[PDB]
Amino acid sequence: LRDNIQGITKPAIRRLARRGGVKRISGLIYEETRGVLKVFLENVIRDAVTYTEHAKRKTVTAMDVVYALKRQGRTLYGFGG
Amino acid sequence: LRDNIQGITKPAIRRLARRGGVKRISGLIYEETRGVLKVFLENVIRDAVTYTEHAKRKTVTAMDVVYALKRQGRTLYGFGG
Amino acid sequence: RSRKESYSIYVYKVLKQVHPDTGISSKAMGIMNSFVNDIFERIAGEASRLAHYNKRSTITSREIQTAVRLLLPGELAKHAVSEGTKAVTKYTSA
Amino acid sequence: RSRKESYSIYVYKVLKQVHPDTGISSKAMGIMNSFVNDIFERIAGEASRLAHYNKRSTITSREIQTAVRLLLPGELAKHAVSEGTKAVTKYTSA
Amino acid sequence: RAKAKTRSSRAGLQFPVGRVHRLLRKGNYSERVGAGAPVYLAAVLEYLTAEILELAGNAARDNKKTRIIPRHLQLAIRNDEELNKLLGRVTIAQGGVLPNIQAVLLPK
Amino acid sequence: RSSRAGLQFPVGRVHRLLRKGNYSERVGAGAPVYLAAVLEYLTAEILELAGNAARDNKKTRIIPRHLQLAIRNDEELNKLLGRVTIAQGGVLPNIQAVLLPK
Amino acid sequence: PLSSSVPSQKTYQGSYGFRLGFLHSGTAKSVTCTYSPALNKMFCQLAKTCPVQLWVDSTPPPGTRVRAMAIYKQSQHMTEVVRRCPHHERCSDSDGLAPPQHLIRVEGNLRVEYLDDRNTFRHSVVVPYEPPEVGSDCTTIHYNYMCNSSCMGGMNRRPILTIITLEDSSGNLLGRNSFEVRVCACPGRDRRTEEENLRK
Amino acid sequence: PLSSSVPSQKTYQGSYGFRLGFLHSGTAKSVTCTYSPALNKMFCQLAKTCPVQLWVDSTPPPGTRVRAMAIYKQSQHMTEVVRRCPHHERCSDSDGLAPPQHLIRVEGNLRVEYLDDRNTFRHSVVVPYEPPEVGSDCTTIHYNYMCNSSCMGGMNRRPILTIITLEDSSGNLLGRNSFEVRVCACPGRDRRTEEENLRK
Amino acid sequence: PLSSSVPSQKTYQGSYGFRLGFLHSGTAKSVTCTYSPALNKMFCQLAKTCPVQLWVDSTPPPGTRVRAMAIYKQSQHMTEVVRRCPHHERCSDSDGLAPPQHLIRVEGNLRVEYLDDRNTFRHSVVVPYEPPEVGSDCTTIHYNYMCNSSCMGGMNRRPILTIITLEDSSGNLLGRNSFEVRVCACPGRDRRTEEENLRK
Amino acid sequence: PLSSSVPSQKTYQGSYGFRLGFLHSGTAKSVTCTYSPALNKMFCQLAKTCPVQLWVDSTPPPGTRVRAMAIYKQSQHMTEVVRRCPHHERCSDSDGLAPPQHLIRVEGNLRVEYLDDRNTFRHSVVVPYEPPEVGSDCTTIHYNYMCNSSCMGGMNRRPILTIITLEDSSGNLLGRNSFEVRVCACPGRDRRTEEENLRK
Amino acid sequence: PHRYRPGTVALREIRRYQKSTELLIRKLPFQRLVREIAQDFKTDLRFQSSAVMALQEACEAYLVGLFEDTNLCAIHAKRVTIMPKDIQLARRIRGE
Amino acid sequence: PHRYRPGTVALREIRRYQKSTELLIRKLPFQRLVREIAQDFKTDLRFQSSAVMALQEACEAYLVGLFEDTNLCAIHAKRVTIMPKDIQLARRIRGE
DNA sequence: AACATGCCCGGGCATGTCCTCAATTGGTCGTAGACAGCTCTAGCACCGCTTAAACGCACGTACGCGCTGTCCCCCGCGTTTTAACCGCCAAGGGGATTACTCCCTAGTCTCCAGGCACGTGTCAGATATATACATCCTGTGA
DNA sequence: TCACAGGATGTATATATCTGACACGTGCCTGGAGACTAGGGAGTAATCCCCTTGGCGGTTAAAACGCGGGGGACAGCGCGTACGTGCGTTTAAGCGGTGCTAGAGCTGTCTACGACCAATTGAGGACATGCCCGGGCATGTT
Repeated sequence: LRDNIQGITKPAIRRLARRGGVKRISGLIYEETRGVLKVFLENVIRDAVTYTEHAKRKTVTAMDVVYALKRQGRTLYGFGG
Repeated sequence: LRDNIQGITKPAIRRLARRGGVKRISGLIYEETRGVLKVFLENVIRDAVTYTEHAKRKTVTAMDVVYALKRQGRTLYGFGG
Repeated sequence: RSRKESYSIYVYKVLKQVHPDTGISSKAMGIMNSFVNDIFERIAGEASRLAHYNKRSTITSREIQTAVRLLLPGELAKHAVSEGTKAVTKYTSA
Repeated sequence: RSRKESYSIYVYKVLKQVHPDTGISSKAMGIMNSFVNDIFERIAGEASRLAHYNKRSTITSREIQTAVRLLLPGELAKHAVSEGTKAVTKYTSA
Repeated sequence: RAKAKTRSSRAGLQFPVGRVHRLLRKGNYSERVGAGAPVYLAAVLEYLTAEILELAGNAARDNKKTRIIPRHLQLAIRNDEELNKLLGRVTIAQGGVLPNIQAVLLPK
Repeated sequence: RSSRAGLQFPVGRVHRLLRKGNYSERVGAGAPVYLAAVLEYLTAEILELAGNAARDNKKTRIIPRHLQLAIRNDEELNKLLGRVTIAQGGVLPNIQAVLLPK
Repeated sequence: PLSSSVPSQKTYQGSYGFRLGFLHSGTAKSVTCTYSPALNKMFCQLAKTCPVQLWVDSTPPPGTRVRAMAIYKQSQHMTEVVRRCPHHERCSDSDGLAPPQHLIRVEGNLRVEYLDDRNTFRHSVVVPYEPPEVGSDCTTIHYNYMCNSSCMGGMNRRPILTIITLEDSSGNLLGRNSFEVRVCACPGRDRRTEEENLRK
Repeated sequence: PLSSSVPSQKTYQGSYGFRLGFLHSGTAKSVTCTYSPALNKMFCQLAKTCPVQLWVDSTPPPGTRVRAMAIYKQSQHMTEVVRRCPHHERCSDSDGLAPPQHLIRVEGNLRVEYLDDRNTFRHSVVVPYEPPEVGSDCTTIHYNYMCNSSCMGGMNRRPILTIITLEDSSGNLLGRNSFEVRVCACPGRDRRTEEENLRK
Repeated sequence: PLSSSVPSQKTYQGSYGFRLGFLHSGTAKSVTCTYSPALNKMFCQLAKTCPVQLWVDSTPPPGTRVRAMAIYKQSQHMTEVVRRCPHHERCSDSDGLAPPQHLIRVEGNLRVEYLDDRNTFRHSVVVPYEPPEVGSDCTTIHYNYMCNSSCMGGMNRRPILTIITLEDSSGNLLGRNSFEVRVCACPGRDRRTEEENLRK
Repeated sequence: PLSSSVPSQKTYQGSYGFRLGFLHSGTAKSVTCTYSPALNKMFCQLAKTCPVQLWVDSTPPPGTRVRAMAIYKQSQHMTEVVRRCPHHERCSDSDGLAPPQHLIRVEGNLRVEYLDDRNTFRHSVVVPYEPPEVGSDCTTIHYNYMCNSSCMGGMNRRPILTIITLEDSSGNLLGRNSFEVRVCACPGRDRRTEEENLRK
Repeated sequence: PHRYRPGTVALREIRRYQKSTELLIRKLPFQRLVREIAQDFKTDLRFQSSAVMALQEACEAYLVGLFEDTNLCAIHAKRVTIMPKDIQLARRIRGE
Repeated sequence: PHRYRPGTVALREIRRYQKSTELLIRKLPFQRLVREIAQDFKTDLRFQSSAVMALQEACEAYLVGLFEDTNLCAIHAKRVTIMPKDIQLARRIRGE
């Protein structure tokens, strides 16, 4: 797999910001958002995978994602926990 | 006693902003700072006293303050703990 | 069959005592379970640290009553403290 | 009379391995005791949750190795894991 | 043999006092757990559960629903200033957000 | 004893602490060995950087100020200790470029 | 008793680049021998093994010998002969080679010779010099010190210097070094204290 | 060496009502001699004056003599002969009346005698008895102790009992008493320490 | 040297009601002799006039004599003979009647005798008794003390008691008293200091 | 007694560049020995070690000697022989080498010789000269002074000069120096007092 | 024709996207981004749909909460438009 | 006379106070403020000097840390001077 | 009366040994994990059709950025006042430690209900689709 | 800038179908409760030491207040680019099965590991015991 960071579309970045109450945009936001998103998502994946390897599994479950988020101060409700 | 918030003096507030690298400080900062500091102290002291009451002591120790700080997301080294 | 404990039942009895003509979606239910587990881990964890700090073996109503005041805002703490007091007071009286 | 637990002996010893000529103030020794007790509580607390989550009965070098990799930044993790691996390897042979 | 009465029934609670006594006394929290401790905590959990469900049921009627959905839990938790501290870092699935639009963005 | 693993940090104090603290019922004997190696390694990293910081200030002795500087001059330790306050630590001499005279 | 002369203590590396070295022992309890580079001082327990290394820049000839002698560090005491205290002089701890009264012994070497010098009344212990074994940069001699520095009627809390001389088959000088010695119950504690006082 | 026997310490007032007494000295850190009734124990500096009072219910016959002897208080060591350590044995501190090796001396009295017992190997010092002055109630003998209790090769920190015996012209036992003795550099500090440890 | 015995010091007024008295001198800095009833003690300068009054209830028989002798107040020193120190012993200050080494002299009395006792080695000075003169209830003898209490090799800061005895023609005892003596450079200062310490 | 002559006190460095030196000791109240360059004076306790350094520009011949002698500083007293006081002369403190009456001794040195001059009655102590090691600039002789300056019948508070002379094996004068000496109980207190009087 | 004034659609969209609850990123694009990241740490890793939805909702929540703080930083600078400087400032203030 | 054109001292104070470690608040008044607050929760409380030391260091670190973020908000508004609204923003971004 | 000068006890430090606690060593007993096997669910991959979203381009206005001006606010410096800081002392309270006594919790064994899982149907709810009405936004007119 | 008309979007109302939830029933599987016994923990009281709180005095620092000038902040105006909105076209996703394998989850059996208990030695700090110098008094000269 390559370049799926471009799968995070410009309108999708619009809609996320619109939910956040954002009214008007500079085109620099799209590339900066993708970098910030990649860093947050990578940090969660790395913890989730680490739980998965500890349990000696091949498959990441929601509980692994839940614990990976939770420790960063991000308690997630609705996927088990 | 009473009226010790006035004991958080103006040049001392200046010095704390000098560590924060602040080049110029507006006159309204000193009261805003006092109110913010008072909220912080109230939250720390209330938790510390709750630890001291639980142990049935009358004397707040460094450990009581250290635990009260720790749970507010702020760990303090060098005072025991 | 293998069994997993969930709070869906008691969550869907508490609602019937508050809004008898309403129900809960499976996802809202799942949220109320993670909320219970979270608050449970928080209170149990703090009651554990209180016993540890005081170098003492037993968790009691006191360690929980102190953990509650530490974790909840003051308005919620007083009401939760009231209910916890009444439950233990009745349980020991009955 | 009373006696206390601290790491001052070992902090003093480690300092002599990195800078044999250098002393340490009691205030700095105090910081070092907090640092050790903090990192310990984090690793012990995290290893405890790994064991709880997998419903295993014991903390091993595996739970500690994983909690370290979860708590430390990547570079510190590599070296910490290498030292823990050597320690267990040597201890097993000794 | 006396016929069984559950500790939940004895305390007048709905939450399961035995499960809570298990979750406290085993699973690495404590050296010992006294019998009043599970009762106290079941009441506490029951109270906070009832508060969230009371507020969420109102948000459901405000939407002419009879079924509580994740949106209604989010609305209850953010509208209540105290719940918004207790759960201030929690993320809720399909929660949505409050209709907060900053005044400087409005037309004039 | 500590000389078995070659560590300066006391394994059995760690072993006893892991038996209490309610972390677990039980322990594998490699666990305190592994953890002692980690706490000692991290202790060495801080004290080595702190001794260099003392030498930069031309002092023969480490004081809390020298720990504060040493921790922040390594961004890994700065992330590990991002929410820690140091007694008599002071702060970094950082001045934002927009403030300097021009 | 007193002596007719004072031995020379001056450091002299000579034609062979003669120097001394010591082991990297710790400062823990029950430690037998530990050396301080900062103080040029050895701390050891009574009768225990005290390793001293001999270092050279080139190898001395065969028939070279190594001699150890103790003198009091303070100039007014220098003419008194350092010896064991009367209690340890009487106790039955001789190894069959060392005289009862000598403060310094060498262990593990059958070519050892103990001299009570006819002209100076000084005690000294002598062994042949040997070049390092294969894989070594230095030659190690194991000394034993047979009284605590605090022994009354012996060293009586006065510090001593051990003088080491490299010399030919006639005793002519080839090289010389010296170090201070404290023989005490807790070498670790005392070494730490004296090293810590150096920063005060 | 070891003795063939252990002297009896058992108090025996006899036909004359023989008993001991001691002075009311203070507890100043470095006081010369002081005594504790609570411990039945004397604390004194080496070679300093140690006054012991002799009390009787009736006056013994002329030719009666008073003897002092030392034994170790701990049962394990009772068979060893209490004597000066090898250092103080060699020092030139004899007064022209006492042998070099005896632990106890009497000062002031020209008629003193010292015995090394051929049968038991024990050491003891003896003087003629003398009655009090008219209006006085006791006779004072002044002893000196010639080694600290801590001396290595001698007492070696082991506590001792001084045994006092009233005897006829031939050495026959007329009466007997005993007290514990510590010979030390700071009798007041040590006496207070032991008296405080009596409450613990 | 040491004496074979100790003189008696017990007060004994006897058949004649014997006792001692002293002048009401002040405590000024230039005073040569002064006495303290509170301490039973005389303070005086070396070689200066020291009046001692003799009091009686009835007049002793003709041929009665008065003797003065010095002994050390502390019991361990009582067997040592009180005498002048080696310096004042060698100096040329004799009056033609007193031997060089005697501590106490009597001035103004040609009938004086000085005794170095062949059996006890004690020094003493003796004069005939004479009844009081017109206007006095007592007879005054003028003593001189020939070393300071502090003199090294002599009294060496040890306090002394002057013993006065009233005696018959054979030297048998008719009465006895005693007083403490300090021979010093500033009697008024010293008397005031010791009387002030009596409230501390 | 009085001498027939007064020794020359004039400084003379001679062919070997002879000079004296002294240690940089402070003025702690009871320091054992301390020297003042401003007064050219040594302050020291009785019988304690007094290190005097000997400085030369070139090494004197073998058989060279160093002599010490004492004279009174005041011209009224220069003809009197400086000696110990009659007390310290009688006391038994001879070290097996020094006569009882000599004021100055040398400690530690076995080759010392003591002279009571038949023609001048002056006391003096002599030792052979010894050179330092090739990187050390001076040789230390350790004198002892066996009476306080304040001893009555001896120095009697009169100041003294110590004269040091270098000599050949026949006694011919190779060099000479001198310094004032005060023998006292608190050398630091006294040195500070006399140096403070140098501003009064 | 009609045409809106530049900048007025936003207030409807703000209300709509604040009021509705569905996910704002499409499933397949996000799923592949997760796999593209994770392969860098371990090949052949495999995934539960619940896990991927869990990751997505955390990412949308993180970005939405970031965008609100970013918006306030822009308002504080009295701007109408958000910029990378606003993103950078908010993140730095939170210690990220 | 001579007097400073302003701000060079301010940069020197920044250098000096960033270099030093000691308390910048007064030693005694803060201790009375702790008592004034604490008595609201319970009377007759007693205070270890180490406990008050811990409160001071925590409050200074909090305030200094707050002043760093306040400084950045001000730079973002392109101002030289900090303002109450800078403090309110940083706090609000930080979830207070 | 002020200074000259010696001597003894105290504070503190110097230096050898003891007591308490952990490690080491060894043995015994039970539980958990490891290892192996089996069964089913979920995941992954593939294909087709339909719609939505996304992407690119075109056209216009709003916002951003820069520049300029005026006033207010803060800094800098000096002087005066107030409290802090430092040093030392006194008394009481609280905390800590030790010993003893009773209650509470844990552990063990046995029986019944509670909870959970699975299945079915209905109702309700929600979702999806269509129509009508109201509100908001933009342009036109003065 | 203010009021009215037209266009577009949102909200409200009505109808039909499917799924989810709820309810009910049945069955199954521990889990919880009930009862009894044993050991430790916690609670209470007494004693001892350290720390905190409170008080007093002196000296300097810090804080507070005032005045003058400069810099910054805030407001206003102008010009250009960027972004927004709309339209058309293209691409991918979403939705809905179809097919196969790997892993996940669970169960069974045996070995090792960990815990628990007892006896012997070393680590670590506290205590045991002696010498120096300083403080200050004791004693003499001018």
